[PDB]
Amino acid sequence: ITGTSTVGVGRGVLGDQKNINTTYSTYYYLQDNTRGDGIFTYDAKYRTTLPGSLWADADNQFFASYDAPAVDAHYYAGVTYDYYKNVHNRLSYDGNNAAIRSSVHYSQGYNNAFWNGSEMVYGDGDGQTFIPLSGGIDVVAHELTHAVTDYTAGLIYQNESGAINEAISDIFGTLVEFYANKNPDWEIGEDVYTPGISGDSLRSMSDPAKYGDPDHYSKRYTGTQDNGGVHINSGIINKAAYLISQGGTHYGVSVVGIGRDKLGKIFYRALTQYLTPTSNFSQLRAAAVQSATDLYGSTSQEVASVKQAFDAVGVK
Ligand SMILES: CC(C)C[C@H](N[C@@H](CCc1ccccc1)C(=O)O)C(=O)N[C@@H](Cc1c[nH]c2ccccc12)C(=O)O
Ligand SMILES: [Ca+2]
Ligand SMILES: [Ca+2]
Ligand SMILES: [Ca+2]
Ligand SMILES: [Ca+2]
Ligand SMILES: [Zn+2]
Repeated sequence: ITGTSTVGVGRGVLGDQKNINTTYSTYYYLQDNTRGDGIFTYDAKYRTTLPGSLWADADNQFFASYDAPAVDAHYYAGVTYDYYKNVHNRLSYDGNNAAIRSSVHYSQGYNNAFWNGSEMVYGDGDGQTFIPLSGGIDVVAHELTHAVTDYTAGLIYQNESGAINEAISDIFGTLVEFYANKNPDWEIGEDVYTPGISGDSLRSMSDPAKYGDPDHYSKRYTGTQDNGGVHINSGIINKAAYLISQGGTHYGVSVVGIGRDKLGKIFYRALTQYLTPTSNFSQLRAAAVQSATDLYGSTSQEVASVKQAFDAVGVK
């Protein structure tokens, strides 16, 4: 759309009030012109046909309960752009300020969200397993980081390379959650998952085993489901990345933490310089040690904490 950039106010999935960047041209659109080539949010109207319609509002006020998932997807996609730009110097997911598209209200009671190769897509949840999935900032950034991986390492979505694909989306989803300072933790999907039960979440980085996922390489899943367990085996990498950041003794191996800024920037470098579409866990260990070397020196503590974390998880 061509029009005048302006600012609206809305309420998100969790009832919080926020200002969002809109574009005025007879209606007010969910089009944000201030970031790259724009951030566009679309109404999928409970269908499965994408993208849907670009979101149009009469008065630039987004307080209807139908509005909520659109306010959050549009807002959080903004924060995520800002994290990659400000922290890593990356302009959009392609590095060239590509436009960022999301659709909300996809299907009926659809308990998932995904990146389809061109766009992000958010279910509303059935009301009991989930509530509308864009209400989670770690969920939004997990999704946007899949676009980042696609343009860079290209990690094939199956077996080990797939699980590394998933861990990368969890890791940067959490770093965006700490970036925004929005009640941040080392869990995934907590703000949106099971509104009935308090204190849980989809996956844990700090203790994957809490939900039954492997936290050590010998406990790797080897069958066939979940594309060879891409959402399962990512537990092993998630635990490594948690240890590098925070520190700890895990299966009797001790790791000093080097914190979350260095974590992200060892991972971002591994991702953009060293990883390839078929990389396995033990190539991720080489890439991460090589990154930390580049950045901090061969006999840094940073290099040493990377080696310990991967030993602690049985990866090499
Ligand atoms: C970040 C998370 C909130 C949503 C996230 N969405 C997935 C994309 C999943 C997808 C793939 C193909 C076709 C449709 C959907 C991803 O980005 O890897 C996920 O981890 N999905 C898992 C876990 C999950 C989502 N919905 C579920 C329903 C029940 C139990 C677990 C789940 C899954 O697809 O397995
Ligand atoms: Ca309105
Ligand atoms: Ca949180
Ligand atoms: Ca979280
Ligand atoms: Ca819950
Ligand atoms: Zn994913």
